[PDB]
Amino acid sequence: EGDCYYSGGTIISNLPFQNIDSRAVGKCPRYVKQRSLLLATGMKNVPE
Amino acid sequence: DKICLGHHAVSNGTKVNTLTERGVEVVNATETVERTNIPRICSKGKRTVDLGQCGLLGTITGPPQCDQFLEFSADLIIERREGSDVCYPGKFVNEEALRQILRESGG
Amino acid sequence: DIVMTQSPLSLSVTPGEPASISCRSSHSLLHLNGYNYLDWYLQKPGQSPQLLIYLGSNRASGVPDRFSGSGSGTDFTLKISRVEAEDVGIYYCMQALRTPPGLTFGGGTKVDIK
Amino acid sequence: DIVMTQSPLSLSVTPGEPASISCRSSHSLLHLNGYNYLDWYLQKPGQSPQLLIYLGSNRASGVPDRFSGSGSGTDFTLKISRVEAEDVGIYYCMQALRTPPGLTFGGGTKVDIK
Amino acid sequence: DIVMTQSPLSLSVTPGEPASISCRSSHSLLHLNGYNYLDWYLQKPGQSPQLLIYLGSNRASGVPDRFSGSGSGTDFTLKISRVEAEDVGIYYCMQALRTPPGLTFGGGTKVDIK
Amino acid sequence: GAIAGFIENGWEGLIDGWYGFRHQNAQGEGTAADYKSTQSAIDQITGKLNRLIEKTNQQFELIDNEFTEVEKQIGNVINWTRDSITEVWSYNAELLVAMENQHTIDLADSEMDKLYERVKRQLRENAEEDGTGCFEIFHKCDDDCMASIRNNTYDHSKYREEAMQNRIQI
Amino acid sequence: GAIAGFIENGWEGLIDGWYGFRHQNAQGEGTAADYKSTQSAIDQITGKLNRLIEKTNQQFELIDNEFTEVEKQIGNVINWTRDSITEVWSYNAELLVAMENQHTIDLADSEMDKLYERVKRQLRENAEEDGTGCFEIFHKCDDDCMASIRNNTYDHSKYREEAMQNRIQI
Amino acid sequence: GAIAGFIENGWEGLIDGWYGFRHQNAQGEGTAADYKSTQSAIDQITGKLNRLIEKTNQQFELIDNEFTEVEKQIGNVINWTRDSITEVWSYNAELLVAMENQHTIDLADSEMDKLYERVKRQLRENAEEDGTGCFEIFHKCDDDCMASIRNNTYDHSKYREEAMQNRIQI
Amino acid sequence: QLVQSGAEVKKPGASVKVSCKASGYTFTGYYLHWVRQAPGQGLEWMGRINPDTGGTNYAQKFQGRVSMTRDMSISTHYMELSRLTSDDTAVYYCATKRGAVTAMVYYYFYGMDVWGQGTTVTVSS
Amino acid sequence: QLVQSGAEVKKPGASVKVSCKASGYTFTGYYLHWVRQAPGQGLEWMGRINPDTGGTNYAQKFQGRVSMTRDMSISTHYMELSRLTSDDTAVYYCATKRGAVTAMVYYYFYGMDVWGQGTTVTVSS
Amino acid sequence: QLVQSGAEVKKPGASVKVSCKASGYTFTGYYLHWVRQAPGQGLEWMGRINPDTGGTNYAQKFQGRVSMTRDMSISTHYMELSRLTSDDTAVYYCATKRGAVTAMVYYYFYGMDVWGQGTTVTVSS
Ligand SMILES: *[C@@H]1O[C@H](CO)[C@@H](O)[C@H](O)[C@H]1NC(C)=O
Ligand SMILES: *[C@@H]1O[C@H](CO)[C@@H](O)[C@H](O)[C@H]1NC(C)=O
Ligand SMILES: *[C@@H]1O[C@H](CO)[C@@H](O)[C@H](O)[C@H]1NC(C)=O
Ligand SMILES: *[C@@H]1O[C@H](CO)[C@@H](O)[C@H](O)[C@H]1NC(C)=O
Ligand SMILES: *[C@@H]1O[C@H](CO)[C@@H](O)[C@H](O)[C@H]1NC(C)=O
Ligand SMILES: *[C@@H]1O[C@H](CO)[C@@H](O)[C@H](O)[C@H]1NC(C)=O
Ligand SMILES: *[C@@H]1O[C@H](CO)[C@@H](O)[C@H](O)[C@H]1NC(C)=O
Ligand SMILES: *[C@@H]1O[C@H](CO)[C@@H](O)[C@H](O)[C@H]1NC(C)=O
Ligand SMILES: *[C@@H]1O[C@H](CO)[C@@H](O)[C@H](O)[C@H]1NC(C)=O
Repeated sequence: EGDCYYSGGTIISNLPFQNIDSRAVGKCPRYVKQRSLLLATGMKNVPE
Repeated sequence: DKICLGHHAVSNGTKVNTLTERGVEVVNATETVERTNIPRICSKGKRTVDLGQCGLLGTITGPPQCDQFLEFSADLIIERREGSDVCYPGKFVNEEALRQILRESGG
Repeated sequence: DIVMTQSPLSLSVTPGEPASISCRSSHSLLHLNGYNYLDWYLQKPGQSPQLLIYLGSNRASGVPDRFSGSGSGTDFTLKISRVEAEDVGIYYCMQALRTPPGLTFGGGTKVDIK
Repeated sequence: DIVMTQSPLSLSVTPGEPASISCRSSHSLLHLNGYNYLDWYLQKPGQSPQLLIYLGSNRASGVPDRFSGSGSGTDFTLKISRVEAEDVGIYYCMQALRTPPGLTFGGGTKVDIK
Repeated sequence: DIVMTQSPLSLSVTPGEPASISCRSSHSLLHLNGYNYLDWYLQKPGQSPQLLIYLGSNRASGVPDRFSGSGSGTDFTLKISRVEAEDVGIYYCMQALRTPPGLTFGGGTKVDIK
Repeated sequence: GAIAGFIENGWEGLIDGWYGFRHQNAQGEGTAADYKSTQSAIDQITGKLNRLIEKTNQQFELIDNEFTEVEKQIGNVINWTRDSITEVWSYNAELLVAMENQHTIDLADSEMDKLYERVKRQLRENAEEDGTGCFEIFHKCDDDCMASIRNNTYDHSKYREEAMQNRIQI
Repeated sequence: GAIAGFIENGWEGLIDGWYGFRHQNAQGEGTAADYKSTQSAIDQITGKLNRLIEKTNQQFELIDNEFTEVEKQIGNVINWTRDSITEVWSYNAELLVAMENQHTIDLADSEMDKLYERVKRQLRENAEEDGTGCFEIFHKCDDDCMASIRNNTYDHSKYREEAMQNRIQI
Repeated sequence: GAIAGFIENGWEGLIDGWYGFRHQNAQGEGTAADYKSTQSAIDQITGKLNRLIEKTNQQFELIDNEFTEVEKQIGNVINWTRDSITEVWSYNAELLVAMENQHTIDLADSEMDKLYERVKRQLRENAEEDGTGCFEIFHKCDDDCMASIRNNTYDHSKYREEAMQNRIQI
Repeated sequence: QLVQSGAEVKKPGASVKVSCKASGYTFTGYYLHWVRQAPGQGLEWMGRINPDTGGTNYAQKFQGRVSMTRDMSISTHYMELSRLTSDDTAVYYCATKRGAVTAMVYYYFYGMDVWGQGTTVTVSS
Repeated sequence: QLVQSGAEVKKPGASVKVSCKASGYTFTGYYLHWVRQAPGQGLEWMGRINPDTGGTNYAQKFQGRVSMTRDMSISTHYMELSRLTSDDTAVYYCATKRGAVTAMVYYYFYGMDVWGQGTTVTVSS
Repeated sequence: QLVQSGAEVKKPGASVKVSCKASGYTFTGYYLHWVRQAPGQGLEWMGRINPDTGGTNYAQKFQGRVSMTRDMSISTHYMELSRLTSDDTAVYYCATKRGAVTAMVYYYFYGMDVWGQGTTVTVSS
């Protein structure tokens, strides 16, 4: 089951941003120009 | 006779960017930008018409390659590159306004 | 609107041969924290449901090592290494990705001794 | 550019019959916190102005219960339940919604004994 | 990609007449905090480089008052009020505006006694 | 040797929780985890992450054509508009991720602070702060006494007359 | 019975202010409000709300037509552009409201904290923290003494020799 | 006269740093600066300012014409789209500058707080807080003793038996 | 462990209220879920309540006619389902998270671990 | 209560400076407003000053030729109006908020409650 | 002041590792830079390391084949350059910020003030 198509396949993900095609149609994630945007899920690391 | 309070740490963490600093070591991180896709038109639960050698505007006029699409019905129309609209040479007038009509038409 | 579809909808088993129950999702169950929000339940006739796997792959407290969980994304399988006579009943899969839609259950899979 | 327009621009009253002064705004005087920024003033001849109503409907400290304030949005009315001989003078309405435009006053309403 | 271009690429000087070395940038070296990120260096033959000016106009610690720095934006000049015999060697300009591009040096300017 | 707390560094031996304790008395050492402060930190991050996995309901359709190219003046208005909007969503994505990294780091740093003044108001006059994230208890606190600070059942008046002789006089 | 402070819960009997005091001595109980901390919290919220009631000066005119429909290829570029911009202003509205709800909650929680270390540095060595948001005064503080903590006129050296006998010795 | 700290006002005599100390003993007065807290505050602001001087790589070309005007219906779609995007970048600029002014003010206010609890845990039981940002040392601390608080080499156990006689008894 | 109330027989149009006493909980900040199982059919999630605040999240099917409350002094949860029909004949389970588990992955679990014994509700005439 | 300075007679081109001593204020974080009333005409708001910081907000009519300062040690406010004309003949009021009012709605009031006695300024030849 | 390691002769394909002992640093939160000077050519910036965290920033020319580490207990920095060629014959300098300077403008300086003596590295056969 897909919902967001482009000329090379289908984007199926829970991520809110994508960097595959500008012209993806349907109910798609927002196209950004960056290819990596890391979101911190933990605390700041201070090693021993 | 003492009691301490501390937080956990790992040997090597992930570097993320912050508002005032680039490359802060956090313990864990995740990716927010999608780069991998599924290289098929996965369309379960829909009514998909695959035109192929036929063009979208040809089904109005009916060349020989569009004989089985003259009264088609679809929830999702897939146009291919090798599809042609005409058999005798010629073209439509305001062809891109007509293509946006039949893409949205449902049949 | 995540729709859970279970299979093979019934499974006659032999006490000593493995079994496998699959439950495929409509949308992706993988959160941003890297966990697949799928729970495997067993409800015996007359009792409350029992939790078996709680995040796609992690076994619960009072569950033996017969029950295993694998899968990621939309396709998931419950796996039993060997079946005993105490492993009959109905197996439900349950997703818990987003709460303002809600939590939904699978259809169920009756497992009886053949 | 909020413009205050007062009415009836003069009001001959009788000591024992009620009176009513209206002051309508150009833009809405209702803030996001739910209050209407309109103040009612009375200036006697020779004295400083006296505050009567300070947020559209709330009476000040040394003001009797004769003076009442109602209205919301752009249309506002001052209301006197009964007029005494000490209630003559000029009545100004004043809005205080946004300060980088500024605070502006009404034209005034002379009230004399008929 | 900031490219530093120095001039006059060689300078024969007289011990008692002033000298001037210019180094013009490709992009603007003026940060948002109001400082021009340009450093002036002197490397004698056989020794480590010596810092002379560290933010376009500010003299370092062990530098005499002969060496002066001026300029803003893209065009910069090093200025010597009078030249001694200990002021020979190669003069490099170095920008430090953005580090993910990196720090880059100028071509150099040989200064010898005429 | 000696033990230090969260002010100096973080422990790589804490694996069942984010925040924890570490005591040192006559019976030996010990290390426990804090389940109420770890769960409170994770409940704010997956709640932050639940805000980002909700997809739009606005359907965008096709206005260009990859096979037969559109007219050039309308093919440049579409191309100029799509690059304008792409600058907005590339700015908002990079701003939101960098802003929520400052909030994630700061919320997990305030949960360790909230655990620190919770123990500090438990040990009212029976302990002194070391300066590295530890408390110097001035009475003989055994392994079930150290459990009482951990589970918020400490009573300071039981040891108040004993720990005050060790502070102002000795 | 006993009284607790802001750490446990909030009082539903405070109606003339946001933050306030509650004392308990030999004369009885009492409840007052703090006008300087309530006004400081409200002055930051209506100043925050004054930022949102300022309207744009950019006039947008009509490019479609509700009665006689425009040409279809220019009727789809207008419709695709207007839905793109609508996604931006629906994202920015939901982001700004959710961000200023975190700031409103946190600024009113730091005004209660600022009132707490103001009283704590007034009662220097004459009082001890209970742990629920209250101070245990170790001298006989009557109804005008309790007024002196409220209006920042407390002098700790007047009761320092009396309240120190009750702490380290008794 | 008397000296006050950061709670009351800020010193106009501090010119080589952002944060500093000011002592008062028998030898006289003195004023120094703190280089480790000033550098930590400036390293977060130029790192904040390094985020804003990075220019886009998206090249925008010309679609209108200043000399020979375009067709009127395509000249209004371009004009309506460019004013829509201009509202977005005028909102995002005014939001980002106002948000990073709240962060700049608050980060420099927390560096002064972090310098305050660093000295407070150094002077463990030998000093008391005045309430204006100063510490009342209860032992004879000369000009090299005052240097030891400044450079984090203070040992509280050297003066603990002397400064405790001056607090609880005298 | 959870202990529910006994069986109840109701009429179409009345309201049923079920009890669930969470005995032995020192966190009380987890999520407690009410699910439903008609005889013959499968499990059916009704809603979820937060014992810290009281914030509820019902299903869209059970929206409007379900009110869930709690009384944290006696540690007892409630669920009231108004405007009953014959298809509300089912067994009503309350479930929540177990707690005192020493795994790191268990912090990211918000479902149902420990369950009640069930409450049979019959609606007929 | 506010007490202003006496009457002043000036010439066109000079500058007038009015005083306003706020006696009895323990908050000193309210807003003090200067308004104006020409003989025959109505009230006219000039500006507003913050005694905590010194941030002023003048009207667009009185922008450029009005400077308002204060001296919080003696608790005295000032207002200087340069380049006088004949139409600056008026009575100058300083007003502010009263304080010590036990209403919740009074915290959202930023206008004028307590007023000064007025200062008559005459500009002629 | 900085003191580097002695000269080293290597072969094409090996890896060179240079030492730099920062003796007398009480801040240890500045930036330490490694630059390079081939015989005849000019200076060439390699990278920059943070002794607090370990975050490195190499040049695009030296990206992939440079690893910079430090050991803050003995206060010693390292730089390892793998897959050597003949054009890596140069003198390797480590430089950093001086510190204990009483100017306000010196806080906004992130370049090179105090330098090492240099390390001659020769790659031949
Ligand atoms: C980080 O997250 C992943 C997936 O959520 C998990 O497998 C891993 O254990 C976590 N921790 C580290 C240190 O990678
Ligand atoms: C909330 O605001 C409204 C209008 O601003 C006011 O009438 C009401 O008293 C306030 N408080 C509550 C508890 O509703
Ligand atoms: C402000 O910054 C400028 C340039 O960065 C500098 O010249 C000036 O000394 C700084 N301080 C003040 C008080 O202007
Ligand atoms: C618009 O951009 C696309 C790239 O996605 C390009 O293929 C196309 O030729 C462009 N159209 C015009 C008219 O330049
Ligand atoms: C807390 O720990 C102490 C010592 O282990 C124990 O006696 C007490 O019952 C515990 N209380 C709770 C509520 O767990
Ligand atoms: C554009 O959208 C409007 C809805 O507001 C619709 O009425 C109109 O038909 C649409 N135009 C085209 C060309 O589809
Ligand atoms: C503070 O309160 C005390 C006791 O009520 C009183 O004596 C004193 O005058 C008050 N001071 C001020 C400034 O209000
Ligand atoms: C579009 O706006 C420009 C102003 O930059 C104006 O000169 C031009 O005439 C406008 N075009 C139309 C069609 O109104
Ligand atoms: C700190 O200062 C004291 C007194 O000036 C001095 O004896 C000591 O050596 C200093 N320590 C450091 C690390 O600078």
